[PDB]
This record gives sequence, C-alpha cells and structure tokens, in this order.
Amino acid sequence: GNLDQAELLVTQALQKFPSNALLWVEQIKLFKHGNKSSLKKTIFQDALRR
Amino acid sequence: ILENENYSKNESDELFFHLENKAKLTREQILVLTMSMKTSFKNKEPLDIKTRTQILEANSILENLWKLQEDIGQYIASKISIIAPNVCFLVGPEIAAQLIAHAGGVLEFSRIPSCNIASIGKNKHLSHELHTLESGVRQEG
Amino acid sequence: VDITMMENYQNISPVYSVDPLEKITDAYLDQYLWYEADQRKLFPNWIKPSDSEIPPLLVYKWTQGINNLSEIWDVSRGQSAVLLETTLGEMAEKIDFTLLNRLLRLIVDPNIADYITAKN
Amino acid sequence: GNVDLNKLTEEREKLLQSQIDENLAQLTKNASNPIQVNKPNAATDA
RNA sequence: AUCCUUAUGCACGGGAAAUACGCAUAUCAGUGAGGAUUCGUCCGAGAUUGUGUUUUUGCUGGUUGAA
Repeated sequence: GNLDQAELLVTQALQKFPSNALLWVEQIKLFKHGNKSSLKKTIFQDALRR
Repeated sequence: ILENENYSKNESDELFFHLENKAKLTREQILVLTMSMKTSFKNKEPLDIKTRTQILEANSILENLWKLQEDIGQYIASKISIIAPNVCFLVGPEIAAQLIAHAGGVLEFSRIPSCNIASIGKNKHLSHELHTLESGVRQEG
Repeated sequence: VDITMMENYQNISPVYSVDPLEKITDAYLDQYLWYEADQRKLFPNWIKPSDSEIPPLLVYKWTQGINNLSEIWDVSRGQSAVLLETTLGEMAEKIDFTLLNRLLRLIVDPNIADYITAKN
Repeated sequence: GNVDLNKLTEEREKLLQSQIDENLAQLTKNASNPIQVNKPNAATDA
C-alpha cells in the first residue's frame, strides 16, 4: 500500500543515479497511480531530458 | 439528452433540453454541439441495447459522483471560515472552498505554486471557443 | 491590430494594420488556402471576382449570359424576367466566429480554422 | 445660450467648501496621451 | 607546479547596433514583474510613469573656397 515511501525511494535513486531509465519508468508508474494526476507531463519531460 | 429519443430527431425540446436539463450549456456551446451533430453524430440507433444500458449506468454513476463532490465542496465552504480563514478573507468563502476542494486540503493548495492557482476552475480551454478579452486575462477560473 | 480609418471621402473606413510578423503567416495562409481551394474546386463558377475576368469583362460576360438564355426576350405568353441585385448588408461585420469556425472545419484542417478564428 | 448649465453652477456654488476646492485631484490623463505621443513620435522620429 | 569550468575586471583582435542607450529624492516589483498553455500546467525578471538625447557625442585630416 505504501506509495509515499516508494516515491521517496525513487527520488533517492534519482539523486544517486539520474540517467537510469528504470528509475524514471518507476517514477512515471507511480505518477500514473493518480495521487498528483498533475506535474505529470512536466515529470515526463524531465525524465525524457535525463 | 442525446439518447432520450421520441421527438429528438426533429426537435424535442432538443435545443431546449440542453440549456435547461444540462444547466451548464451556454448558447455558443450549444451552437457548436448542433454543428457537430449536423456533421459527425451518426444518429443510427445505438450499436446494441446493451451498450446503451452501459452508457446509462455510467451516466448514473458519474452524476452521483459529481453530486457527492458538490456536497463535499459545500461542506468545505461551510467549514472554511474555520479551516482557511486568511484565504477566505482575501477572496470570499465560496471561492476559497472551490480552490481548496480542487487542491485537496489547505496544505495541498499551499503546495500549489501561485502561477497555477489562477487557472483552477477554468473551463477546459477549447481551440474553437473564443478567448481574447478586453481584460487581457488569459486564465479566468 | 490598429485601425487607421481610410479617406474615401464619399464613405470612410477601414484599414487594419496587422503586426508585421503575423502578417507573413497570414499572407502564406491566404496564398495556400486560395491555391488549395482552386485546386479542389471549393468555390463555384458563380462566385466573383474570378482570376479570369477583369470586372468590365465579367460585366460583359454577364450581359452575354442574360442575352443568351433560351427565349428570355420573348414576352408574348406573359413572361417576366427579373434581375434582382442586392448588397448582402453587413455580411463581414456579422460573421459569427463559432459558426464560421465550424464551417471552416468542413473545408480546412481544424487547426487552421481555429487559428483563423483566433486571428479574427 | 448658457441657460442649461446655470442651475448646475448655482448648485455647485451652494455646495462646495474651500477645503474641497483646495483638494481637487489634479487630474491624470486617463487616455494615456503622453505615452502615445512618445511612442508614435519615436516611431516616426523623421 | 600543469590543465580546465564559472563569473567578473582590464585589455589585443574581430563582428553587429545605435528605432538605440541612458537618467530618475518617482510608483510597483522572486512576500511574484512580465509572460507562455497541448488547459493538465509551464517559464520566471522586470514593469509602470516621468524624462534626456537618439537621420547621432568627442576628437582629427584633406581639398577647397573665402578672395
């Protein structure tokens, strides 16, 4: 059930290794869950950039 | 409304129903809807009765959800003079409720950056609908 | 858009000075649609001014047509020809944009139509 | 010939204080004329 | 000690523009100026007003005429 924790983990991973696509994918998946349902497109863009 | 049938092919109350039954529908909106119908609405009886039933069910559920949301908003408004008093003072209680409800909580609203706040409660920006105002205010909301 | 009014003494108005950058875009659109329309025969034979007829020529053609209908000048049987002219008054000045947009969306790509509407 | 405004003038005379007269809002150009002048002139600085 | 990134200061050199560049006992401005938008959101630093010059500032050289 825990999603905030997951998000935190993802963030940490990004901080450690930014370019890793799997982390980005995970983040995207998390976003898709629909807590934000926003900052979504921007996040995607960021992922693409990285 | 579209589904309703009976006198719907000529004019029920067709263009009457939109303004009254779907209270939101403004003249401009209605005109475009009509245009769309004239062009792209196939008006052959629904692919199956089952499909129609499903759509009806969806409508019922969706409507209920909307009602619930509205109720929640109302509740928030009633409360917000206690919840987010400063915001209310700045704006007005109903407006505050609308904003806050949209956000989530007050915390959520706070987290929202100021430039975004503007375009909360905006009607989905359609390409076809005119926009430029004498105001110069892009957001409305 | 700025509107310097004209100086046709008998009756003035209007000249719309559009922004130079946008103007290019507008110009291109004008060129393209007109080209495209001509290719695809959007506009009937009856609409004027055509690229072919200079207005005096057009007038001449019209006259010829009027003459060259079957038994038009015969009035033995009580025939009545009637040549109704009229100005479609305020045509441009009461084009509703929503309706216009919709109409365009029949004949152009919707994006273009939208753009046109925005510009107007 | 100046008959329509006389009454108004009289009313004004009756009403106003000295203080009020003193504190008239020295008026701003609502139609932002000087800006316009600056702009056009600049554009057509010959 | 060598090499590099950043900013700035001085300068060689090369280029573009001056319709541009200032100035203010002004008014307001990252506690949001001004903008974008696919409408979800995004960018984020000047804007307003006043005003000075602005087919130009400072300096040189030539021919000439003037006579």
